[PDB]
Amino acid sequence: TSFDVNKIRKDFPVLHQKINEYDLVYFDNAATTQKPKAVIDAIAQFYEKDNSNVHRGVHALSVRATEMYEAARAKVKRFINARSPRECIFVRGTTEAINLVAQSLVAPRILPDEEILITHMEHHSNIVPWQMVCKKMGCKLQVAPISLNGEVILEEFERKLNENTKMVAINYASNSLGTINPVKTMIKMAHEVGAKVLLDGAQATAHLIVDVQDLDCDFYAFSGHKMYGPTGIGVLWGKEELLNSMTPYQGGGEMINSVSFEATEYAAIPHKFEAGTPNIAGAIGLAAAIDYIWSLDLDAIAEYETQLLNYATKAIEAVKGYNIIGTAANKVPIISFVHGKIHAHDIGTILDSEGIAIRSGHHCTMPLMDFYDVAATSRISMSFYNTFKEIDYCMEALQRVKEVFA
Amino acid sequence: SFDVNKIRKDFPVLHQKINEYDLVYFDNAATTQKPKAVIDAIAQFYEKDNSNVHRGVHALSVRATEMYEAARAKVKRFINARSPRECIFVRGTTEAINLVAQSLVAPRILPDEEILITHMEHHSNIVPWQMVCKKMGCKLQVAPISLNGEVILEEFERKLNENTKMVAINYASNSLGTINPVKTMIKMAHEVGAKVLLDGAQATAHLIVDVQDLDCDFYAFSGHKMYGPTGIGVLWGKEELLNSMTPYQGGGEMINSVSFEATEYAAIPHKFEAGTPNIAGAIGLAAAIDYIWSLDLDAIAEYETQLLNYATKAIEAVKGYNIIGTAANKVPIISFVHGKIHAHDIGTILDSEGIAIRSGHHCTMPLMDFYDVAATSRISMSFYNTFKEIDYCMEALQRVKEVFA
Ligand SMILES: [Zn+2]
Ligand SMILES: [Zn+2]
Repeated sequence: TSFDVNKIRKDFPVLHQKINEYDLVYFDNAATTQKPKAVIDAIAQFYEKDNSNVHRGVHALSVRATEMYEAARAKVKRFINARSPRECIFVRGTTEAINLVAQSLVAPRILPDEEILITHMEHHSNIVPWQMVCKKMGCKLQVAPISLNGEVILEEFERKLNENTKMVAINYASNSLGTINPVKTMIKMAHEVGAKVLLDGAQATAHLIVDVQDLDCDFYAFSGHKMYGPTGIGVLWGKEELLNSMTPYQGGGEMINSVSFEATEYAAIPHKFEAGTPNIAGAIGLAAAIDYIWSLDLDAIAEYETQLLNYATKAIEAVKGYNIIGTAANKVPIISFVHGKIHAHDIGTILDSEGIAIRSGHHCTMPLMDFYDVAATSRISMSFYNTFKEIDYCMEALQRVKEVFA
Repeated sequence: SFDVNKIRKDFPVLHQKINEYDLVYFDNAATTQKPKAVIDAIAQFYEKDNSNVHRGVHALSVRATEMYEAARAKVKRFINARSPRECIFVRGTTEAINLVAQSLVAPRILPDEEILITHMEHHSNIVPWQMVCKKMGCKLQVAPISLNGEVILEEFERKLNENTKMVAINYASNSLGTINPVKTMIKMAHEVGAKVLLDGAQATAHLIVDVQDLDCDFYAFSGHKMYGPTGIGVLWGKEELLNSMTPYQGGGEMINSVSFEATEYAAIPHKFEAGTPNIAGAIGLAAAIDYIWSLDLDAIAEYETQLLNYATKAIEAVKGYNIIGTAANKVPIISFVHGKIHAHDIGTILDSEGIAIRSGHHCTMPLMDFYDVAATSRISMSFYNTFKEIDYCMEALQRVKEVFA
């Protein structure tokens, strides 16, 4: 490979520690990612130099901080190829973004004879908000099936679309399976029946170039902490005409133009959807994460992460006894797997005893676990700072897990 | 006896110039500055411990989860909650109030039933209730204030009736500085069966919070207004009430089980924390609580009262400026007006001399209407401000008078 992972790993202080006698091997990136020094420093510098509240200020630090905050929004626009920064809303995370759409677009409009369509592989954060709407409003949640290899069955997705489908909310890349779904095609199908389409981009945004104009999604949601940025910050993007037509979500300061006891007038987007003091430092840290990603080049990241995924896929199958769940043709670098006798929890615990961090559980996809007739899977989820040597060590530890239960 | 010179060394942002002038940061009611201990706690988390929390098997996840739940426990101690389970992490006071409006009040309140607030509420303790009134048909009632900036208690009591289901009241005012007699008001509200939320966004930086003694049913505050990071705040509520409320946001982490046939929700507090929480913000907030405790809130209050008294006398001695909000009990905030000079010009010219204040409506437009002004200028102080800073501010305010002589 041409990707200088040894140099890149120097940017991530957390990677250089031991877990008892063992080097940390951080293979839990789908749960959250580690941060480069550039992101940590951007947050610290904000508090050390520029901190003040944003908008409607007169003084120098407030003026500086406000332009830094709106500059972060503009960088988000460039990062996802939005038409305008006013379409880019700062939230806590993907979960809040989806709840905002569910309550501000769908709940005030959907009728009892209408439908919301999702896929079987959704994360709970792209299931529960829609279940809440259906319970209150009487509409039906429909679920498009997947095949055993972890791919959406496109013919059945199309069959579940109809003139009553008003909202389609679909996973871009799966945190459990790794599958990258053909979302541009799925969006085109959904638009043919008149539905609006939200993409859950929590995993995809760390690994692929996001272009919301090319995809033609109506909404796009992602989380900063899953893409090398701080916790507590995420983005809801939506088409301007839709966001304008939606009701506000949370109410209070900053999202109004005027408040009286006789009338309240709301602000224009994006501020319409940012109630109260925003997570100013989180937005600035997210902008630093985007700059960091761009400095590595997303094409270079994707080439290397493909090499990691291919190498680990071949290596875990060569260990013998472990079966991969999720073998789609297009994947982000995630491998879920099971053993026919050894419980997922024991795999994860024993791997951690050798410094290796994975996730063993349902990965917030309990309906997927049900589909695969398993209680849990174990999940290796990699990033561009992981290495072939780490993969080798992980496979040696998985062989020792077999030997514990020989 | 308060060693402000030593404390100021903890706040790196204070040590800079705005053009040729030392920064004088008098905008603490908008947001506060952070001590190195808080900045370092956030950086150290990302440098050493970062991982997602709960349901993890590996060392960093276990460490991060213990740190996150320990932060919740520190919040409990900080406000004297009965249990950490009652303490919910949100983005800020605004989100906390929306959560209660949507999860307690909207699913229960009937048309013509009433929500009672005071005239001095911040917009974040007005708009959520207006949203519920518009959708559910209930009625928003407003308890009046007197010209000195105090709640008129007799009229607050008069506005309470058998149909008052929710009372949401300011603890300390970001615009006036007033500290309201919330323990008495809560007793009055409970006599008619109402639940009471306290907006503690300003009070929590300046007073010892004891939710058990106040007997409020909910308490909301923001980390960034009490020396902590942005993006983190707290909703506290009585356990029995939180258990009876519907969830607010839905998704990962706040469930026990999800299927397409049935979804079972987690117990409090996790019931109300959907998706990955702001883990680093909670840890930074715990560092802010530790820092406040290291100074002692009794000592902070004594010194901040000295600052307020000194600045109140000094600005009245300048002549030409009138204080808005002269309550008997105040946090260290002075809003003021001039009869001819616009607030925007006061704030702009003060900033030209390095002095950071706020000139505007302070998210209390109905208060501005009550006082028949469009805006006020606001000095809002913290324990790292000094008498010399106050002197310089007043000299700058005299120069403003001379600009428009
Ligand atoms: Zn406002
Ligand atoms: Zn979950």
